[PDB]
Parts: sequence; C-alpha cells; structure tokens
Amino acid sequence: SNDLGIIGLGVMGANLALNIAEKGFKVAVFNRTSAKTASFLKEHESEKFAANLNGYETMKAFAASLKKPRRAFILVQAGAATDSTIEQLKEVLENGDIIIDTGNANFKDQDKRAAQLESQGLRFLGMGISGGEEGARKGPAFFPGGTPSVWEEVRPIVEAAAAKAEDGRPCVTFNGKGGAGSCVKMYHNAGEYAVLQIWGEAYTALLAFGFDNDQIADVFESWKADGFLKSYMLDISIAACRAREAAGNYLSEKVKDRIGSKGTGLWSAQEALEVGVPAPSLSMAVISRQMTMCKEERIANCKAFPNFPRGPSAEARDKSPNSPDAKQLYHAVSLCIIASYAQMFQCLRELDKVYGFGLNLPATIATFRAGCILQGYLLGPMTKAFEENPSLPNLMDAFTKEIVAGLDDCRQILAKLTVNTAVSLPVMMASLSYINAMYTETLPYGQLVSLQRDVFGRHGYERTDKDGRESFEWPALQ
Amino acid sequence: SNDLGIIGLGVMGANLALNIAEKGFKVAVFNRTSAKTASFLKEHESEKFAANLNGYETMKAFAASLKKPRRAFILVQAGAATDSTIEQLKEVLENGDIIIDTGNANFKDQDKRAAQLESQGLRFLGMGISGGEEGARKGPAFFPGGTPSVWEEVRPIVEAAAAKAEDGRPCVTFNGKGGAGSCVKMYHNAGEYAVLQIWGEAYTALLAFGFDNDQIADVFESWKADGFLKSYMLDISIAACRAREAAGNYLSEKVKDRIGSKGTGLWSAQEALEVGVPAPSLSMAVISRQMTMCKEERIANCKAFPNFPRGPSAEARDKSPNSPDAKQLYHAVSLCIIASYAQMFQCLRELDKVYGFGLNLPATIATFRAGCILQGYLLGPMTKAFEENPSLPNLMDAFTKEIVAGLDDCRQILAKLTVNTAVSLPVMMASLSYINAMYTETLPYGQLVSLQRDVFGRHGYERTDKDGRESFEWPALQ
Ligand SMILES: NC(=O)C1=CN([C@@H]2O[C@H](COP(=O)(O)OP(=O)(O)OC[C@H]3O[C@@H](n4cnc5c(N)ncnc54)[C@H](OP(=O)(O)O)[C@@H]3O)[C@@H](O)[C@H]2O)C=CC1
Repeated sequence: SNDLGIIGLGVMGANLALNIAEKGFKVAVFNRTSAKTASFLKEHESEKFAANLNGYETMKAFAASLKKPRRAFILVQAGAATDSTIEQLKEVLENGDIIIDTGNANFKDQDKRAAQLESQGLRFLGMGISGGEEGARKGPAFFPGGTPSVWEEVRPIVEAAAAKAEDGRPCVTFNGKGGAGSCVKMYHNAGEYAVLQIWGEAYTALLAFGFDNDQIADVFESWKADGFLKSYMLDISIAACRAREAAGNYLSEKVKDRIGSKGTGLWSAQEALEVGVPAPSLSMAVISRQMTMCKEERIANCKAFPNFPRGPSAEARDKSPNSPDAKQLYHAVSLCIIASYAQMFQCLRELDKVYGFGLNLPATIATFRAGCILQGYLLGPMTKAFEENPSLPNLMDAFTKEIVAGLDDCRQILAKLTVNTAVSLPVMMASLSYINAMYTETLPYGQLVSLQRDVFGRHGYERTDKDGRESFEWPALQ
Repeated sequence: SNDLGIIGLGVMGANLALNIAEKGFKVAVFNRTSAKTASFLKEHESEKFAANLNGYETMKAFAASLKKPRRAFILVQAGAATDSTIEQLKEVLENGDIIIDTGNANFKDQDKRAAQLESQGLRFLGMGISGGEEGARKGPAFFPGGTPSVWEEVRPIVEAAAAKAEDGRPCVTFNGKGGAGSCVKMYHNAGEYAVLQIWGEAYTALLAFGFDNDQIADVFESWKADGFLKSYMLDISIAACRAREAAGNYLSEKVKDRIGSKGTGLWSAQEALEVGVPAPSLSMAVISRQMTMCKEERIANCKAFPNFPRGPSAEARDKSPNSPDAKQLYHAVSLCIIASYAQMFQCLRELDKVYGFGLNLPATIATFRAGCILQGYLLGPMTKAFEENPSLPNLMDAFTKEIVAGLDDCRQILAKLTVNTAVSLPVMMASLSYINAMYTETLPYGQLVSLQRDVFGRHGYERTDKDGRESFEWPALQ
C-alpha cells in the first residue's frame, strides 16, 4: 500500500515523484506508456531512496495501492489528456477520494470538472505547479484553489515537497474557491511571458549596437549585482547568452526564431481583455510569440521587398557594461517589468471580484519568492506594497522613486532604438504606453474617439461637468 | 401584405426602414416598445413613401403580413436581445421562413443559431451592416454569410438598399457559409477600431505640440486634400474636432475621456489571439479603450504621484500643415493604417482556413469601397492588390513605394514624441513594431526566449542549420 499517486511521467511528473519519495512518502507512479514506468524505476534504482517508488502498468493496480482516501496527482498535458485521464480514474476511485489536477489548465474548465465530479461522490482540487524541470526536482511553488476542505487533507503532502522561502515559510498558500489556483497560475505565466520577452527585447537592443553574445550577458551580470533585477529569469537570460556549441559558435545564432506556447499565456490575455483590465504588456507578449511563429511569412516578406529601410546603424563605441547605452536600458528594462507586473496584479484583483475566489493577495505575492519562475528580489517590495496598502490603485504607485529616476532615461534609449535600428520592441513599447496612459489624467484620444463614435453610431459621450450622456447633432458627411 | 419585416427600431433599424421604403419595397416594422413603433410612423408620415411603412404592435400580426416565405430582419442589441427575438420568432413562423440577424454578433454563435433553426423548418442568415446612422438611410454596406440557398431570396432587397460604388456595383457580396458574413463585420469593426484610435492618437500628438484644437483639424484638412488619407473616418475626425458649443469653448474639452465598447472590437482581438494571427494594432485598439475606461485609476494614480516626468516639452513654432512635425506625422499615420488593414485581412484569411467559410476575399474588400465606416481611397489599391496576387503574403508587400517613402520619416517623429512628451501612443507604436518584426528574417528575441523556455521547462527549440528540435543541457540555477 502506497500513500500517494502521480499520473504522467513527464518533465514535471517524473521529478515530482522523486521529490515526495525522497520526503519519505510512498509514491505510486503511472504513465500512459508503461515502458516509461519500467524505465523510471530502472534508472532511479541507485538512489539512497526509491524503495518507496513502485511503478505499475495497469490502472486498477495503481488505484488499489493508495491509502483511503486516495490522493491521485495528474501531471499530463493540459486539455484532452487531462480530461481523458480523469474519466479513466472514475472507474477505480470511491466516494471521498481526492483527485488533483496539476497541469497548466484553464480555470474556466477547472470549475466544470468540479461540478461533473462532485455529482458522483468524487472530490476535486485545482492547483498549479511552477518551477520547471529543476524546480520540480528541488522544490516548486504551489497555487491551490477550490473547496477548502480538500486542501487541508493534502496540506501535509504539498508543504513537504513545496519550495522553502528565505524566512522558512513554504511557498504555498490557499488562494480561494473555484479555479483560483489555476487562475493565479495562468497569470503567473502571464507575468513570465512578458518579462521573458522583455529580457529578449533588451537582448535585441544590445545586439543592435554590435554587442556580440558575450558582452550582452556581461551587461546582464552587472545588472544582477545591482540587486533590483536579481531574478531567476535574469539567470536563464545570462545562461542563454553564454551557451556555446561544440564548434565554438554561440548557441543563440543557430536557434530558429520560433517560440512555442501552450495555452496559459494566451488564455490569460483573452480573459484580461474579456474582464476589461488593460494589460497591453501581457497581450503583446503573446502577440510577439505569434509573430515569431509566422517565419515563412517573414521570409517571403523580406524576399518580396529586400530594400527594407533599416535605419542608420549606430554601433556603440563603449561595449562595456558601464556604457551609457547599457545604463539607459537598465532603467528601461526595470520599469517594463514593474509595468508588466502591475497589469498582472490588476487583472487578478478584478478577477477576484468577478469570480469570487476570496483571494488573499498579499500572501499570493509572497508565495512567488522561491521555487517558482517569477522568483526574484522584486517580489519583496511587491509583497510589501500590497501588504501596506491592499487598496493600492496601481502597483507602480509603490515604485515612484524608481520611476522618477529612470523614466526619462528609459524614453530616449527606446527612441534611440526606434530611430537608429529596425528591431521590433513590442512588449517594451507597450509597457511605456501603459505607464504614460495610466498616469495622465486626461487622454486626448479618449475624448476624440468618443466623439467619433457619436458621429456615425449616435452612441453619445460622457461629460466631465455633469453626469449622464449627451449627443451633439452632426452635419451630413456621406 | 408586405414582403419583408424589420425588427428593432433603433438608430440603425429606423434608417434602414427608410432606405428600403424609398426603394419601393413594402417595409413592415416592429419594436419591442410599441410606443417607439407608434411614434415612428408619426414623424415619417409626410414622406413621399409612407404608404410603404406599416407598423405593427403584435408579432403575430407582424409575421402574418409578410410575404411567404417570410423574411424578418433583426436589428436589436447583440446577445440576449437577439436570443430573445429568435426564440420569439420560432412560434410565429412556419417552414421555409427566413430569419436574418443583422446585429453585430459573434460569428461563432451565428453558425450555432442556424443549426438550431433548421431543426424546426426555419432558415437563418447572418449579415452585418456598417455605415452608421447616416449610412443606414442613404445605403450601407452589407456583409451576408450563411446557407447559400437563403441568400438568393434576400438578394433583391439587400442589393437595392446597398450603397452604390463609384463604378456602380452594390456594396454587397456573399462571403461564405456559417457566420462568414458576421465574421467579416466583426473584423470590419476591428479595422475601424484601430484607425479611429490612430486619428485620436495623431490628435494627441499634435495637441502635445501646442497646436490646439482648431489648428489640428486644419492639419487634418490638408491631408484630406492629399487624397491618400481621404476617407470617411478622416471626415468625421475633422468634424469632431471642428465641433464647438455656443459658448465658444471646444466640445472636446468637456467630453469625458471614457470610451465604451460593444463586442466586435473585443471579440476580434480574442479570436485573432486564439487563431494565432499577430494583430497588435487590433489588440492595442481594444486595450487603449480599456485604458480610457479606467478613469478612477488614473485620477487616483495622478494624485498619488503628481511629480510625473512629462519630458522636455517641444512646442512646434510652425503650426501650419506644412510644418515638418505635421508632415512626418502624416507619413507616420498613413503606414499604420496600412499595417492595421493588413492584419485585419491576415486574420480574415486564416479565419477562412480554420472555419472553412470559402471567403471571396477580393470581392469582400470590394464591398468596403462605399457605404461602410472604413470607406475611402485606400480601399482601391487593396482590392487591386489581392486581385493581382490572391496568394499575397502580406498587404504591406503591395505598398512598397509608400513604405520606402516614409518608413524612416515615421520612425523619427514617433521618437520625437516619445522623448519630448509623455503622451501614450499605443496603436501607432504597436504598428511600428509590427512593421519591423514582419520584415526581419530572424528575430533575436525569438531565438533567446526559445532557449529560455528550454532552460527551465526543457521545451526544446528549433535550429536554422538542421531540422528537428534540440534540448541543450543546462547547469543548475536554483
Ligand atoms: N458598431 C458599429 O459600427 C455598428 C453597430 N451596428 C449594430 O446593429 C445593431 C443595432 O444597432 P442600433 O440601431 O444602434 O440599436 P441598439 O444596439 O442600441 O438596440 C436597440 C434595439 O434593440 C431593442 N432591444 C434592445 N434591448 C433589448 C432586449 N433585452 N431584449 C429585447 N429587445 C431589445 C431595443 O428595443 P427597445 O428600444 O424598444 O427597448 C431596440 O429596438 C447593434 O447590434 C449594433 O452593434 C450596426 C451598424 C454600425
């Protein structure tokens, strides 16, 4: 008899089984292809553990070995595979047993699974996993959301394998009812989507100045020593630049510029649009990936028009990390992460009102500190910012001093990138527009477009002096 | 007995009845509030065609007075109102009767509504109308899509009341099966969304230079005389700017900068994201409207942060249309509509592949020339561009000479606006990122982010030198 069950021996599924088994819990593993299950026990037999790891080839034996109430963890591809696995388990579980879906699924679908499963005496919990392969093996951050009773039942198992923060608290906190955990996980990736693109966009800017791959990460390493931008994404960005093939060439040169995506980044952008929360940086991150996927279109576009005006190339004479071009981008990069995280948090607060999770916002920022993708220094002030003022109008209001210090310095270098080079900067320029619009009392295009709609649609417009709607009568124009 | 029925006596519904009545067809009208139906006949009883206008207070009398097979046109609010009307019509029509939904609905629901009505012997058609209040009465453009058999019954009515182009063709063409007609209408507004924001953004740019409300439309009038930007949307922009109250103050000063939205702009951005077509300008137009709706956020943000660095103000001493800033902005504006229209058609072509509309694209662009919101000179070359090369990779490839002429001039003026002023330019700058990205064979941020995903997620990456996917072995970073 085992204590827990994990289904899906993928990158996240395989390492998670190793983690809990190392914790002393008896882990039962199952995968759709039984060959993987046999190989899993074969390679991981020389460890100081895995006597608790017993693999099974049939589903009936997988369920029967679990302590009642059963706790089955699902780590398969989100969507059809998760739906396929849950219905397969419905014939091998009993009343009161707990199923846990940990794949990066949609929170809308998460509530549907809860209703369909509670009708047959089954219990469901929706939680998200972040940290990647290494985070899975060492310790990830957990984002659980659903019925509060189920979370406490699996609380000891989750916290043991969870990442341990600097202070000592495990990086897991209950988020709320429904798909609150997956909603947080969905927007956890949304923040990851933008910042990962921000680092890549700054990578393009440095390359636009003739910086070869080595000095680009040299600039990044100096920014890490500053401490403000110290983050896991900075670590992987530096590692990507330093990557070199066996032939001596940089790895980044041979990599095709096509970025795959799986759901979570896309779904969060649509929902933010649907709820009405302005998230240009979050939406632009997804669109930027879509641009890279149309590689055949780009090749045809360049071939059909090769005389593209790319602007006057402006190589930077100083290629050291102390160069003004490097220094200006540091303030440009930092404010874009601040802007992007603000939009990520802005949707989450509005999402809490609409779907009624009962989200504990200050603790959810604190659960990012270690083990997850968004881990870094910036989570300190951001957790503190919403702890001091839970009613903060915008996350940037906590970082006023950093904005004043480098908002101007940010503006010229992007303009310098714009005028001198033809490098696309979708997310960074979206963030700058978000900062300006959210900090200007009156946006002139808001007034004019309101009039424009009234001209043809007679939709009316709002007035500043008095409440209500008024429509001025326009002359015929067709 | 009448031949056609119009349901919904709104701004669009009333004028469409006037159009068809002028054409000689007997129009039967019905509105949910019968007071509107009774009032409608009172003011339009002195017209030369008020014998053709017969109002009905009950739907049963409304249906019984229609020529068999019945053709009822629905022009009510999209969503719940249309669903209520459709179910109400199911009890008063018989087999072979045709229902036409003309509200700006979702094309996904349009195919679903057709299936639900064929199960009771009813026939459905999804069509969109654009042109506003004035366009509806003097002839709008129609975008019908659905069962091809249904189209022929309503062909004489739609083409007769349609706008007449310069050559003479009515601005109506069958688009395809399912919700193809409403899908064109949904992205018709998406193109309208961006350019309306582009004009408002150019209004912001000129206002940031001290041009004041009056001289801004004077600059706009010069661009109208140029002929390149000559369009209905340009005409209403000048009219909106020129609007002045009796007290002498500009109308734009008293208008609250909050922009409402009704479905089509939001839905098109989500669908473009869903299918994977990169349309940042279309998405940014919706996002820009969301920014203007957050009035409470900006007011609180400005109070919580009054020391906003607005940059070095650079007033243009020359406020004439011949000013270099105005001339550069003309080239900056023009290429962004070119970019935005390309994405609108790029989404439409990919949407045709996914849903199998069978879209006749060159004729679908040809229905835009007159009667719709986006009508103007620029639609001419675009119709010709896709006629010469139906497999054209991107509409920007057709406008090579205009791109070469002012792509650089567009880049500098945006940089001047960025450095000197803190005015948000979401849509225009999003288009510039689209222009740059679509014409570079290899995007460096696409390469770097591809490595970033492999570092933590082990997702792999594609290589330029050889086919396949590779995963580089990374050192521990947690
Ligand atoms: N965005 C654009 O560019 C364009 C928009 N359109 C679309 O055409 C359609 C009609 O536009 P418009 O003329 O302005 O009218 P409205 O969209 O303002 O809707 C008014 C009509 O809908 C009726 N109706 C309204 N609400 C309900 C409800 N819950 N239940 C049942 N019936 C209801 C109203 O009845 P009553 O008033 O008696 O209560 C009235 O007849 C819209 O969908 C619009 O999106 C058309 C052209 C251009």
